[PDB]
Order: sequence, then structure tokens, then C-alpha cells
Amino acid sequence: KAKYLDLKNFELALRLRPFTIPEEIPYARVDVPRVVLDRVTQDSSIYFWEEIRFREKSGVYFLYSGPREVFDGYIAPAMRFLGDTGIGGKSTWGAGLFEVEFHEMKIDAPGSEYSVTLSNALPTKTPVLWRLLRKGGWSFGRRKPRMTFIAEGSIVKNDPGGMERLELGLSHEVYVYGLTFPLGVELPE
Amino acid sequence: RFYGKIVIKGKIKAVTGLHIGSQIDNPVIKDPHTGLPYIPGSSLKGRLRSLFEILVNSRLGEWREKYPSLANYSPGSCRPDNQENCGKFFNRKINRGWIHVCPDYETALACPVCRLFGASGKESNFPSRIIVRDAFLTKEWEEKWRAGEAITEAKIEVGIDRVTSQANPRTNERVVAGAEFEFEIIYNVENTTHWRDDIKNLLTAMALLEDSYLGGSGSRGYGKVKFIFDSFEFRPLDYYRTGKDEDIVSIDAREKSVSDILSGFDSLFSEVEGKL
Amino acid sequence: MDRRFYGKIVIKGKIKAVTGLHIGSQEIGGIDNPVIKDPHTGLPYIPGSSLKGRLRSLFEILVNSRLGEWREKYPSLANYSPGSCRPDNQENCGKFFNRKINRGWIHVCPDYETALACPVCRLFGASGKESNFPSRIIVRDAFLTKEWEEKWRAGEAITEAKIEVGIDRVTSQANPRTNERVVAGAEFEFEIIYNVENTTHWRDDIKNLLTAMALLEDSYLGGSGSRGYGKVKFIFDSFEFRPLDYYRTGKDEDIVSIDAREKSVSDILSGFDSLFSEVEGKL
Amino acid sequence: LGVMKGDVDRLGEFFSSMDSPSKLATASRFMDYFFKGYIGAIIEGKFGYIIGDVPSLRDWPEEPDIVVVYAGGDDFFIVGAWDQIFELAFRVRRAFNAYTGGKLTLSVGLGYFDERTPIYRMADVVSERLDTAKDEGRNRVFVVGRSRPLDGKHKLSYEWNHYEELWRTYAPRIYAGNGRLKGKLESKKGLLWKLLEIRELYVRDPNDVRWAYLTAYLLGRHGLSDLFPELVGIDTKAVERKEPQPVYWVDGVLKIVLMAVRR
Amino acid sequence: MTERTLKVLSPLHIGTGNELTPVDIYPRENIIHVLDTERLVNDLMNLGELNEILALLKNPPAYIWKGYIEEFHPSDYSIYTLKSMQIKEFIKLNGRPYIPGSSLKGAIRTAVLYKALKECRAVMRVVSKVNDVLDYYMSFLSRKRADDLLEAIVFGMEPRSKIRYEPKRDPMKALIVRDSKPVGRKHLAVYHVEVIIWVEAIEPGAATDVEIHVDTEALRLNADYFNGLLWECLKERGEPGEVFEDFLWEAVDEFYTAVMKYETISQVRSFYASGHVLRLGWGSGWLAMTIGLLLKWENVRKKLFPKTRRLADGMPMGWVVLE
Amino acid sequence: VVGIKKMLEGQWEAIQPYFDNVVREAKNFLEWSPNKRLANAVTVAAYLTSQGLKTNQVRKILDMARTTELKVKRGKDDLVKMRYLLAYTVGKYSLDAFHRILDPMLEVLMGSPKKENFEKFYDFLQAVVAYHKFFG
RNA sequence: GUGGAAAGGCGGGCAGAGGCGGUUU
Ligand SMILES: [Zn+2]
Ligand SMILES: [Zn+2]
Repeated sequence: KAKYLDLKNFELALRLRPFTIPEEIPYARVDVPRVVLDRVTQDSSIYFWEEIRFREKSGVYFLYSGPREVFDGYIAPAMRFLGDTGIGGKSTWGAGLFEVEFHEMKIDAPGSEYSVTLSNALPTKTPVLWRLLRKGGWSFGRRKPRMTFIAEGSIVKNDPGGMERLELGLSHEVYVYGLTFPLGVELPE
Repeated sequence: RFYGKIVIKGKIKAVTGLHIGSQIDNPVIKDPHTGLPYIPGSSLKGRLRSLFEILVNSRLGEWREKYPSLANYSPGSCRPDNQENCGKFFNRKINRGWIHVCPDYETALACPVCRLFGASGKESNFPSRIIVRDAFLTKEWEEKWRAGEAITEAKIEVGIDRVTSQANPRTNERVVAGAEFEFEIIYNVENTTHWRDDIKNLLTAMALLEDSYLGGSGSRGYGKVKFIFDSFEFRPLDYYRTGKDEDIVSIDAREKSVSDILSGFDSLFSEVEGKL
Repeated sequence: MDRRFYGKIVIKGKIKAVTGLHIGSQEIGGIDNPVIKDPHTGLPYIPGSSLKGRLRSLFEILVNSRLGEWREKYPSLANYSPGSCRPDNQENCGKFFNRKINRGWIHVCPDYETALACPVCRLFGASGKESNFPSRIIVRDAFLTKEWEEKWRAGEAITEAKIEVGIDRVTSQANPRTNERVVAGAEFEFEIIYNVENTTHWRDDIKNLLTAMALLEDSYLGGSGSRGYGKVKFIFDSFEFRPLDYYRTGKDEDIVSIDAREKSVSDILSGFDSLFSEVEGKL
Repeated sequence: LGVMKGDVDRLGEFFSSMDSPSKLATASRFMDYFFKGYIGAIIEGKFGYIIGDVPSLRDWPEEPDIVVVYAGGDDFFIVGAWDQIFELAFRVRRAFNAYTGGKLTLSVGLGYFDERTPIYRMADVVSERLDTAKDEGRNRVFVVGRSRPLDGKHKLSYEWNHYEELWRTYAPRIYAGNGRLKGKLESKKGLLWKLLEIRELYVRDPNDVRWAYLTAYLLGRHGLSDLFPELVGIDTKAVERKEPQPVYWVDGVLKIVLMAVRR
Repeated sequence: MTERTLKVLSPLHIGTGNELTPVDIYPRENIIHVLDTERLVNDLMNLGELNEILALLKNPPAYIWKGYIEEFHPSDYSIYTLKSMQIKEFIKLNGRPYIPGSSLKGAIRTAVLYKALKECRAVMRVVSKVNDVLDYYMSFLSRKRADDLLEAIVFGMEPRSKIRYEPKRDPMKALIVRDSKPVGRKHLAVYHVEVIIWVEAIEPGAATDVEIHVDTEALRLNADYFNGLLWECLKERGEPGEVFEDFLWEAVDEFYTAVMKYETISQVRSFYASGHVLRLGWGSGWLAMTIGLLLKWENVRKKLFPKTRRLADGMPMGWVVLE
Repeated sequence: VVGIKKMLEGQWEAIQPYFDNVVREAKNFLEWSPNKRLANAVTVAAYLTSQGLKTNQVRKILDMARTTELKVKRGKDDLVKMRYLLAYTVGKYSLDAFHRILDPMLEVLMGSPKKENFEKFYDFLQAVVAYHKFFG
């Protein structure tokens, strides 16, 4: 029932060698109550709101596997714009704002046919082992339909995923991402 | 459509001891991990919107010409008849209280409150242009917590009977007077025509916040927040693609909320008005 | 219904202790009954709860002494009878002291519409159920002046340890007590901010707030003032009406009442129409 | 609102001991009847001779305001009033101990919430408290929320025999029942919040920075020193085994009494 | 109506929490001078030490604590007399002597409590909510709370014990007194008490204004709430709100003139025969503190006396008269 | 045990006089550790209770440590030492037992860096007064 | 072409009523 592993223990799980789980999770999902006040007769009417709070040095990262010319022109200018607006959520209260840094990480993965996805994928064929993540979304105030994604850590055999285009009746087409991010894995027998 | 982001950075000083509260019997809001208090972005934006809606409620007749969406509103609330938007300014009912929220994109585009703070609406929306970040303690006010000093204190208030002088005590955890936080407001410049009016209106509501209170009891003298502006940077549209420092920086070291509008808006902002 | 803003009247001055005051709270060494202090500077202040709450108290007894006279000026004062709801434990049984807090009864209007007519609850606010009339005044916490902070630097005594004794009458045995007291003469920067919500009856609220101050200069301010620990005095530094435009344009053109070396009784009785004649011109 | 959620621990091991399918038939049917059939009699005040005396805040009513949502073979989700969710947590475990022979135990997570909180969020928090009380020692209850140090020697959740021992020790000194403090300890509502402000000095920094004499000072100026003698002097028995001080475990006994004598 | 100025007819002294050892005091002439240690030590520190504190911590032999500052070279209260002496000091807020208001309020209450027990009656005061009383108090009496029962049946009665004296029932909270103006440096002087101890006091011939005021608005609210035998004796006359002051200054006069006539029972005898008569603290004897003038009594005081009677410089030790 | 002395406290001053004379033999500042500092303070206040000294008589000295404590904490010592001597003058008797612990600490403090050693001195002097009330 | 857009944990509440640092030898 553990959810995450660090780099020392993630490599050992791909080769089906023994490993340990982390003891502390770097965040907590916190229930903060807010209020709505009448302007004249200040009647309080509360509602409950969920937030992820991080530790003093903890945070969030994501990975990128592609050519440097595309990263330098598209993903790197986007993360400086997205540092000042939000990254999903109530961004008018300062939620989702962050400072961006760039590093390089290495994963030692075994060579096989089967591979784990480090992202939601929207698979093009039947996977091998998986967990259904059912989510929709919201696009310029238009509700996106709930699509059956695959979860992070699910196992495919030569499946690229596929990028879905939804008409959605909007000035422009809406593309939902859905692509794999494979690292090789050894399945059991 | 996008042009840049005027960023206001400053220090919020609690001249009198501040209370926000989360529900020592009445604890203030804190971080879940370190245990330090802060000021939420919801409390500061929601107070600046509340102070500025009462400002616009008093001036609906005089601002029809500048803001054409205020011709549809009469001053008052829709509370005396349990009915949605019809003539009164405080038209939207959320749960039990009445708020001005414009019902469309095209109406909120010409409202002084809702072009800045945003509108929910039905069949269309209007997002905010400001981002009011949370205000945590300064780094200087954090080692006092590390040295062992109290950053919150217990204020014990009583309630006296007028005939018998029967006393009825209660306690209120309160952030200690003197403590300094750091705020930030990020204004998204969406329209190159609307931005001078939006910064003046944001600074007006920050000037009403210095004579009113922020959170907590307030009428009993709690809030009393003072604004110190460290700097103003512009971050243009060309900054986001190339990353080089084209940031137009307006300098304010000891300037007040009134001195940034005491003819200073027209003068100091001579370069942001230049590069649009 | 229809909350509007016209500006703020701000009253700045110096509360002076003509006799040494004592507010107090429930350090390791120290007097058994100490005085409230600022947690960051250690200097004894005066809270805004203790100054608003004493003014609201003294103004409520001022209404019950004259319920025949105040009834024609203000509606919803004929909603009750003089006295308290203390015998009949009822939240609204027709007396002026209608709401109990925990065990004691304080005059609080229960509805927004009856609080907009009461002179006590327009100026101070109500909080009924479904009602919540907010206050029109802010009474800040009152810290020491910049002068009397330098006296603590130089080593002059700000507080004092007054010792009192209750004597058993028959056996003449004495039980001693010690109470911390601010040294008489110390001064405190206070601030009172009235929100001009309605230009109809802002003038009645300023006269009702200044009436309660002169009652508080006759009575005490906190902590055993039947023995001398009050005798407090308002000294007015500045008096200032900030118009709505003030917050728009930021210019320091906001109209001012001199109020120099004038008492709380001089502002109402001697020159209320002469001083406030220029506030009325802008409103 | 009090929300309790629990299960039976190491139950999959216990069903794997069975030789015949007639032993699995008996083991899975007596196990199911405690939660299907005999958990309703525990709420109705029955079986109290076997249970004895449990940590209570009031005398047990004839009709408790307890709603059983779900109670499967080894699981049970129950909502209700917080002072009777608390007492039911100990009344069930003490009766579960008698139903088995002491061989199987209970992990219980407890929660205390605002009423107008969504029920997917009440269930989410106590599920995060039931496994917090399960990975540690697995025979341990999670009574109340707790701030702790990060040194790894401090666990948020009380063992079952531990918390009933702290209730026989600490509670009959300061508490009389039914939301009333003990005689001569009335008008000491501010006193018991001071002992939890002293207790938060231990959380910022252990190894006795300031908390040992401040406890002796506040017990000293009020004239009551029979209240909690284990808090004033440092425990050498606590230092030699690297277990927390007796000022650390009194959070779960004070904070339950402070909510019950709120008003 | 306020500004009830007092004149002193005698030496008057308020004890305070301090005494003056002879390290602080050296009379260079007959004028006793009171110096401060902080200006004497630190100015000598520029001329030089632990030898200053070693003579201070000794407290031996005084005369040796004087010549060191006299040669090789302050100001304070300068209270003249006009060694091995211990001057009991008066109360001073900034080195300025004043009369505390809580002392003046207590001298009134012993007179008012006397008149309430003289007019009685008491069975009607205990006729309601009890769950001339001196004759039963001797059997009742057969760092002390002996007035906890007598004043509860006379001032404030609330319902373990039959009467326990809650302060909220007391009609004395409407009478407010305030601290007088500071007397001055010249009217504070040191005197010697001869018991038939050196003390500084206020000689006769001073005038300060104590500001006594009555709050009428509290008695209008508390007409039903007060349970005092004082209250019954003060409402029976009628107009209790306007009759409380009348009762106040007549208990001041009739008590202390009755004490003055019993005290007469040579040069001091001329002082007794020759405004409102009032007698303050530390100078008045146990009888002028006590209803023992009304007080059986010798059997009670033997277990729980007119033996000692102090005097300084031919005059009794407190007589202050108001308007 | 800290609680065990209260059962015995409620000629007995002589048995604790060896504990006070041993603590007065060590006079160097910060010569004991953090746990050893509080263990000395239990022996001091138990010694100061058999021949009992009230906190008031000490209350002027406790004032001068505390007004400096705000002035040390981001805001001299001989002013406290001059008062600690003169208050010990007007004994009558157990003020010398309290002077034999202050004056060795204050002679070292008399010349010392202000920010550290006084803040460590202030923690010991609290526990003397703090623990003195726990026993009486 | 962001499970989004909009929403002040708030209104009202005196740490207060009583008490001769002076008795007594
Ligand atoms: Zn709008
Ligand atoms: Zn009213």
C-alpha cells in the first residue's frame, strides 16, 4: 500500500530485488475552512477547502525526455510564465505559484519488452498490469468529459499512448495529453 | 491576450496584535508543519474586495460614465427579497450572504470590482487579474521563533454584567503586535487600456485597509495593518520568452500606500506607461 | 440593506493616567496581580477591548436613566422596559439588558433593523441571530507615547507595586495584598475611528461617543477604581475627517478640527457646531 | 461529530491457520458475529460486567446517539457524538478482548470534525489515522490529533493498555464527569491550557530546555501540587530507554477533557 | 459634588512596604538627609569596588558609612526630623507623599458598620434566602475571618455556609474615592513615638484635596439586588439613592466623636476638647479599628485590649477633618 | 526525586548545607551542563526552604534581572550586584545563603560577554525561584 | 490550450465586583 519510492528503491523494484518504502511523506493534504461574508450584515457561511502543504525544503518535480531544442523554446519559457500564474487550483489565493530550477536525473532501467509509465497514458491497446485513473477536466470554463486514463506505474508492452483531440465547441481544438513515458521493467512469471 | 505582470512586493506590519482564527480557545491559523502563523491569500483578497465593494456601492451614480456596467445597479442588497440579480448592487447570494458578482463576461469587463477581482457568472466566467499570495513571516521574524520568543500570545477578554458586574472570561490566541509578514500581489496585465485604473483601485482598497482592520475582532482593536513597499517590477511580455532582465523596476523604499497615489502614480510609473 | 461608505472620522490623542491605572491579566517572579503588558516590548498598554467595553457599559446605563427622553429621538427604544432580564431567564422578555453572554446580561439588539435605530447598537454593533449589525467604531489598542518609552530606557519607573490590606474587624488581623499599577502621569496614544455610514445621523453618533467619554472621565478605567485606580483623562491631539476622495487620490487634503487643549466636555458643550461646521460642508 | 474507523489486525494470518474447511467455516462465522450481531449490544450498555470501567465523559445513556454505518467481518465505520464515539472505542475493544482469548486485537482511528464537513473528507482523515495507528505497533488506538517532534522516537498513537492506564492515573484528579471539573479545580479552565503550552516547549526542542520548572511554577502558584507529580521532575526511567517523557503522553488525556469541559 | 479637602490636626503616617536602614541616611546637621545609593556608588566608582559592598553587606558598627562620602569629595527626599534608628517611611509615588484612597475608604467603613449594628431587625434581614447581632456573636465566636460573618449579615449576603459574602451584593461599590494630591516635600517630617520607633509622618498644618464622589446610577439598578442590613436600614428611611450620602457623613461624625468621648475617659487632654471627624490608619488603636466600643467582650477577647496607647510629641497619632 | 523532597520538607537545614556548600564551591560560569544546572537548582531551593526566605524580600533583585532581560534580548550588571548586596544587608537571616550563590555568579558575570552568559544565568535563576514555590 | 472560474473564519463580548501595611505586646 505504499505509493512512492526514491531513486535507490525505484531501481531495485524494476529488477524485482528487495527494497524499502519511505518513512515520511513530504506533504500533507490539509482541510482549511474559508468563509463567505455578507457585505452589509456580515453573516458567516463557511465551506471547506483542500490544499497540499509542503515541508521547508520539499516540493514537486517532473521529468522530460526529449530533444534540447524543443525544451529550450517551449517548455522552458512556459515554466517561467507558469511560475507567476498558477499550476492548477485556486491561483487567485496564491496557490500553484512556484520558482523553477532545472537539473538532470539518471534512472538505471533494465532492458525488456515491458515498461512502466511515469504518466497518464490513454492506452491504444490493452495493457498488462494497470490502475484506472478516471478524470475529466475543465477547459476555458467548458467541462471536459471523464476519460479513462492509466495511472502512474502501470505496465504496457510497446504502447505509445495517444493524444486525444476533443472538439468541445471552443474557438480552437482541445488536445488532452495522454502519452506514455516508458522505463523498462522485469515482470514476474 | 497577455502583456506582462506588474508585481507589488512589500512588508505587512501588525501594529496591533492580529487574529484570523481557524477553530487558548480561539487559535489563529497556522502552518501544519512548522506551526507558524501567516496571513492567507483569501483573507487579504477577500478584505480588499469587501472594502472596495462598499467604496463602489457609494459611487454608483458618479461612475456610470467611466464604468458602463454600473448603470444596471442601484445601491443596496437583494436580501429583503430572496431573489437573485435585480437592480441591487449586492446581487449574488453564495450560501447565506450577498455579494456583488457580475453574471457574464461582457458585464464584468466594465465593472471596477469584477474586472480586477473576477466574476463567476453563468454560461460565462471572468477570472481575476490579481494574485494575492499568502504572507508568511519574514526571515528576520523567524529566528525570534527559533530563539524561543513568543510569536503568538493569549489575550483574555471578559464580559461584565451591567447590573451585577458578573464576569465571564474567554481567551483569544493572537499574533503578537509588531510582527512583520511579507506580502506579494501579482497583477496580470490583460488589457493595455485597463491597467492604470486597476492599480489605482487596488491601491485604494489597500488604503482603506490601513484605517480599517484585517481579520479578527478589530472593533476591539486587533487588525491595524501597515503596508511597506519594497519594490515594483513590471516583467514585460518580452521577459517571458527570452529570460533577460527587461524588468522595469519602480523604486519605493519608504513610500506609503498614499504616497504611491499622492501624484506618484503619474510620475514614478513613467516607464511602464512608455513600454505599455 | 444598503451599506454605504462616506469616510472616516479619526480621533487621535493621549490618554493620561491622572491616578495610576490597573487593567491586569490572570514571568516567574512578579506581583500576584500584575498588569497587562505588550509581549514584545514588556510595556503596559491599554487594550481596545477594555476601552470600548467600558464606553459601551457607561453608555447603556446612560440610556436606562433617560428612557423617557431618548425614546422620542430613536425608534425601537419602546420595545422594552427599564431594567435587566436577570430574574426571568429569557433572551427577549421586554427589558433593556436583553442578551446574556454566559451568565451576565448586556444590552444587545437581536435584529439588524432594530439595531439601526438603537443609539447603543448603531455605534457599537449588535450580532443577533441572522442579524449581525457590524460596529461603526474601531478602538485601537493604546500603547505608550514616544516620550514615555524613553523614560523606560533611562530607568524611570513605569509600573509600581501598590500594597493593600483588608483588616478583619473583630480580631484586627491583617491579610496583605500586592497589585501592580502603572505610575500616575503615564500617557497612552489612543485612536478611535468612526465610520461615516450614513450622512443623516453621523452627527448623533459623534455626540453619543463624546458623551460616553465624559462619563468615563467621571468614573474609572479598569481594575478597582472605587479605591482611586482610575481618574483617567483624554487629551486630544488631532481630530480629522478623511473623505472618500482621500483614499482615491492620496493627497493630504482631508479636513481637520483643531481640538487643541480642549476637553471631552468642550467638544460637545462649548463648540460642537463651530468645530464641525466644516465637516458638514463636504458631506 | 465523532467518526471512528477500525479493523481487526493480522486477520489474514489467522484465517490461514485452518486445516479443514470446517475450521474455516467456524473461524469466519464467529468472527463475523461479533461485528454483525454483538456490536449492537455493546452500544446498548449490555455486557458491562465483563467490560468494567472504561474512559468515559458521562454516564452511558439508554439510547446513545451513535449511528453504525458499516461493520463487516473485521471492519467498522461508526459516526455519532464525539464523547460517545470516544467511549465506544474502548467499550468495543475491551469486549473484543473477551470475545477472543486475547489473541486478536483492534486498531482504531478516532476523529473529531466540524459537522458541515463533507463525508468523503471525514472518511479520508480517519482512514489516514487508522493506518497511522496500524503500521506502528498495530495494537494501538489513535485518540486525538497531536503535534510531535521529528526524532522518530515519538509515535502519535496510544497503545490500548497505555491509554487506559493514563486514564486511571490522570483523569480522576482533575475531572468529575458530565462536563464538570473536579472540586476546588473549578475556575481553572485557563490552568489546563497552560500545561499544554508547557507541553509545546517539548515539541520545539526536547531534552529539557525549559519545561521542567515551569510546570513546578504553575503548580506552585496555585497551591495544587498533587496534580500531576510526574511532570515536574525529569524521569530517569524515561531517559535510560530513550522513551518520551511523561509530559509528552498527557496530551491525549488533557485535550479530551478540555473539549468535554469547554462549556 | 467633589473636592472634599482635608486638614491634618495631628501627626499622620501610612506604613508602606519599606523601612530605611542607616546605610541610606546620614544627618550631617539636625536636618536628616535621605540620599540615593545609585548616585553615591557610581560616582565613587570613577574614584574607586568590592570594598563598598563589603561594608554594605556587613551592616556592622552606621557611623562608618558616612565619613567616606563626607571627605574625598547627594540629594533625595531630605525628610528632616525637626544612631541605630529605623525610619518607617511614608508612601511616595515619585518621592512625593500622598494619601492613598484605599486607606481613606477603609476608615469610613468601620464607622458605617458601627451605625448599622447600632440601629438594630436582623431576623428580617435573614428572613429571606438565609438557608443587635452582637449578643449572638459571642456564642458564634466560641489571618482571621471574624468579620467574614458579621459584615456578611450587614453588607452583602449570598446563599456550604449559610452566608458567604459575595462582593456583588455590596452597597459600598457606589462610593468611589480617589487618591489625594501629593502633599509636598516640606510637610513630611520624621517623629519619635513614645509608647505609654522612629517614623516619618505628616505634621498638622497641611491641606490636600481628596475627591470623594457617589455614584447614584448603581443604586437605581440594584434596588432589588442588594441584601444588606445596611440596605434595609438605609431604604426604610426612604430615598435610599439620595439617602446613602446623608447616612455616609453622619456615620463619620457620630462614630469618631463617640470614640473621642470614650478616649477622654493634661496637654493631650486639651487636644481632645479643642467639619467631619475622621481617623486614619496606623495611628488609630484597635478600638478605633473595631466595634469593640460597642462590645461577653472580655470573655471573647481573652480567647481571641485597652493596654497599649501610642503617642508622638504630645499628640495622638491621627485626626483628619474633611468638609 | 524532585517530588520526594516535598514529603521530607513538610536541624534539617544542616543536612542540605553540604549540598549548598558544594554548589558554592563551584563558581565558574557554565561549569555545569543543562541537566546538571537544574539539578543544582533543586538543591538550592530545598536549602532555601528549611531556613525559609520569602520571594518578596528578593523581589527587587528579581526585577533588575528581568528589566535587563528585555534589554539584553535585542535592546549594567553592577547595578544588579549593588542591589543584591544592599538587599542582603537588612536581613534581621537566610539572605547570606542566597548571597553566597549570586555573588560568585555575578563576579564572573561582572566581566563577561553580555549576550550569552546572562541568558544562561537567567535560566538558572528562574529555576531557583520557580522550584522554591513548588516546595513552598 | 490547467477538476476550473467566483467566495474576509466572521459579527457582538470592561479581567471585573469586595479589602484602612497595622495590629500587639
Ligand atoms: Zn462587478
Ligand atoms: Zn441598541
